[PDB]
Amino acid sequence: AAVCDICAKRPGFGHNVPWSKKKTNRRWSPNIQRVRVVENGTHKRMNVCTSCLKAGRVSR
Amino acid sequence: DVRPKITLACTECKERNYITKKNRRNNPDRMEMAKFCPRCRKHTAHRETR
Amino acid sequence: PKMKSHSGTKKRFKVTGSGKVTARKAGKRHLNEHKSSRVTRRLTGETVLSKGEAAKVKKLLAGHPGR
Amino acid sequence: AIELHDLKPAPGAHKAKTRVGRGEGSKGKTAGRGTKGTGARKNVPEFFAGGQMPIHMQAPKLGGFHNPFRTEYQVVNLDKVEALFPKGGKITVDDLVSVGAVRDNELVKVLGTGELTVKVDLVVDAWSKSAQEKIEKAGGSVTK
RNA sequence: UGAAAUUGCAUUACGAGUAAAGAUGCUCGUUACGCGCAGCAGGACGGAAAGACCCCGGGACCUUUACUAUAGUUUGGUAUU
RNA sequence: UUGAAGAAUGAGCCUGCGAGUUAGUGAUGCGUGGCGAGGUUAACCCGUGGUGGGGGAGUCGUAGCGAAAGCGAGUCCGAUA
Ligand SMILES: CON(C)Cc1ccc(O)c2c1C[C@H]1C[C@H]3[C@H](N(C)C)C(O)=C(C(N)=O)C(=O)[C@@]3(O)C(O)=C1C2=O
Ligand SMILES: [Mg+2]
Ligand SMILES: [Mg+2]
Ligand SMILES: [Mg+2]
Ligand SMILES: [Mg+2]
Ligand SMILES: [Mg+2]
Ligand SMILES: [Mg+2]
Ligand SMILES: [Mg+2]
Ligand SMILES: [Mg+2]
Ligand SMILES: [Mg+2]
Ligand SMILES: [Mg+2]
Ligand SMILES: [Mg+2]
Ligand SMILES: [Mg+2]
Ligand SMILES: [Mg+2]
Ligand SMILES: [Mg+2]
Ligand SMILES: [Mg+2]
Ligand SMILES: [Mg+2]
Ligand SMILES: [Mg+2]
Ligand SMILES: [Mg+2]
Ligand SMILES: [Mg+2]
Ligand SMILES: [Mg+2]
Ligand SMILES: [Mg+2]
Ligand SMILES: [Mg+2]
Ligand SMILES: [Mg+2]
Ligand SMILES: [Mg+2]
Ligand SMILES: [Mg+2]
Ligand SMILES: [Mg+2]
Ligand SMILES: [Mg+2]
Ligand SMILES: [Mg+2]
Ligand SMILES: [Mg+2]
Ligand SMILES: [Mg+2]
Ligand SMILES: [Mg+2]
Ligand SMILES: [Mg+2]
Ligand SMILES: [Mg+2]
Ligand SMILES: [Mg+2]
Ligand SMILES: [Mg+2]
Ligand SMILES: [Mg+2]
Ligand SMILES: [Zn+2]
Ligand SMILES: [Zn+2]
Repeated sequence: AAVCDICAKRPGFGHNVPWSKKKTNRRWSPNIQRVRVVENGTHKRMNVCTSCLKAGRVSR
Repeated sequence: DVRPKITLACTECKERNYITKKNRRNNPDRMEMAKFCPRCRKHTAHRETR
Repeated sequence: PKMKSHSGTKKRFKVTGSGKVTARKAGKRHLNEHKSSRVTRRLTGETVLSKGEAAKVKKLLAGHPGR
Repeated sequence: AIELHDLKPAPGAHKAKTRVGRGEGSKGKTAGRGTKGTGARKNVPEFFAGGQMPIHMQAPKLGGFHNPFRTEYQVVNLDKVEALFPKGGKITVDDLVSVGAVRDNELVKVLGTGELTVKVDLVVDAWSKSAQEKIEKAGGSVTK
């Protein structure tokens, strides 16, 4: 996945820019990790970005 | 390559006043000339830069 | 819409008080060692364009007064 | 008592519009373009020179720079000062040279091509050395 | 009962010439009454398709150790750890 | 088109239609009108009454020369040549 279930981080779109500068469309995906979470009392998977995982916005 | 461009700078005000050509094989060492230095405003010894 | 002036013409040509068009002499940017001081003196000045070239430059400048 | 039907333009004030491509008794058929070629259909750009390196590329760029904070001195001359203040202008000022002509809201430098037979006190922004010399020679002064 | 392609024109001969170098139409001559019907294909450089060959301009697709890029595959770093 | 009555192109015929336009307070001339060392407003405001009045912010002319500091009927290169 490339969308964070927390903070809704989503891919950006930009350019491959070679030495000749012949720009080509490309994507920057967020570092989405699928981890086990225990929310309230629910065990389930969630696709969580590493930024949220580092900030602790996700309960494991 | 065999007759490179050499730059004569005054030995007083170290100013690259002139540029010319030598032979490298006929004149391997740096060349000494008395040329007019505009800054020094007279004739000063000019030496090829290293 | 307003007419844009030619960028190279702006950067390269001047217009005098009396409407003359002048440019800088060409051929003195490099390779100056073999050139005599007389040649460099001939190339170091400011040249006045011919009538046709001056008219073309004035058309290229969209009323720009030159550099 | 002109009445609207007596209003006519001055002779030569309304040149007839030339209408092209309307018969061979006028600019007809080819419409003043000749036969074939680029010019038969569109134009040629003024920067184009036929593939030869054009003048605006062969001429070297005048280098240099512009002063970002350059101020331009509105200039007035002693001829103009004498003409517009003939009755021995005692104290000319920026407002006075503006009501004559200096294009106000600018600095009002005074230059010295002229004679200045009268005595005058300029009170302006900057002046040339020759202008100042002529002014004190006539008996006047400058300030600011 | 009833089309068609075609069609600058018309009261649309031949010979030897001449001319954008191959003429019903120009020159010099020769021949020929007016109009139809069935036929034949030598010519009208016959009709049909803005030559499909050639060259010049543009395009397309194809190829490769042409150029510049890229999906993919692969290397290591780093995050997840 | 060097050259076409051309056996080079297009047109069967008539009627209708079918190609140098318009916009910029564009660029540059000219004619003409106004004002004139001055000329001119843009947005907008008023006139629900319009095509008129206001609005001078700006903008061009008023000094040039220099890369520029700058100097200035001079300036720049130069040695106050
Ligand atoms: C052996 O040499 N002889 C003299 C030639 C020739 C002989 C017998 C034939 O049967 C054909 C041809 C020529 C070709 C030309 C082809 C061409 N195409 C391939 C690009 C074209 O341009 C068209 C077209 N529609 O214009 C065609 O007709 C085409 O496809 C076709 O079918 C052809 C034939 O039939
Ligand atoms: Mg693109
Ligand atoms: Mg960490
Ligand atoms: Mg240089
Ligand atoms: Mg030299
Ligand atoms: Mg004609
Ligand atoms: Mg015609
Ligand atoms: Mg013409
Ligand atoms: Mg034509
Ligand atoms: Mg034509
Ligand atoms: Mg032609
Ligand atoms: Mg032509
Ligand atoms: Mg032309
Ligand atoms: Mg263009
Ligand atoms: Mg070339
Ligand atoms: Mg012949
Ligand atoms: Mg014959
Ligand atoms: Mg005949
Ligand atoms: Mg006849
Ligand atoms: Mg018959
Ligand atoms: Mg028959
Ligand atoms: Mg036949
Ligand atoms: Mg045929
Ligand atoms: Mg063809
Ligand atoms: Mg074909
Ligand atoms: Mg065919
Ligand atoms: Mg191609
Ligand atoms: Mg195809
Ligand atoms: Mg990896
Ligand atoms: Mg790793
Ligand atoms: Mg021909
Ligand atoms: Mg014909
Ligand atoms: Mg014919
Ligand atoms: Mg043809
Ligand atoms: Mg036809
Ligand atoms: Mg028709
Ligand atoms: Mg103002
Ligand atoms: Zn997130
Ligand atoms: Zn020296």
